[PDB]
Amino acid sequence: ELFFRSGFGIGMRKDSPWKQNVSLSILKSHENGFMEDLDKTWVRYQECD
Amino acid sequence: GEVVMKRAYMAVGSLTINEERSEVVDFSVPFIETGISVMVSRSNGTVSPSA
Amino acid sequence: SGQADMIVAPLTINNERAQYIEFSKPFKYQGLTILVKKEIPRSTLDSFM
Ligand SMILES: N[C@@H](CCC(=O)O)C(=O)O
Repeated sequence: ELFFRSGFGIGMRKDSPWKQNVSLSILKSHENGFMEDLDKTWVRYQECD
Repeated sequence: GEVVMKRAYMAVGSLTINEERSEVVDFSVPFIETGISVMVSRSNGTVSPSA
Repeated sequence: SGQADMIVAPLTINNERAQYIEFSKPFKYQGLTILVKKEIPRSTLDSFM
């Protein structure tokens, strides 16, 4: 079973001006279904049985 | 609405992070993964076809 | 150390790393598993007897 459920993040320095816009551009891509496309073309293959 | 209207500091509960809320409120790191799922009744007799 | 303005990689969100850098909202929710070897089925039936 899964343990230590911590996601993948885009690290930046604490003084970065992009932190607000980067997170919003990730949440938008989650709702738009963009990150499900990146799942399809890269992660969801299933190859054999 | 309570946090936006200054009536409270935090809003702990089942609040899902999305884009439009996060532009009016300041969320935290998710403590549990959620999303959108479909709940359906259990399928009836489903022996694999042509077995 | 300034050698990179961002980290775009499978970098999990951690307590220690969060003190020094600011992660974005996760772009992939996952956890820790264990990878082990597998066997192809054989039915292990020596003969009809
Ligand atoms: N959990 C949702 C409300 C229920 C739904 O998904 O419709 C939210 O926090 O906004």
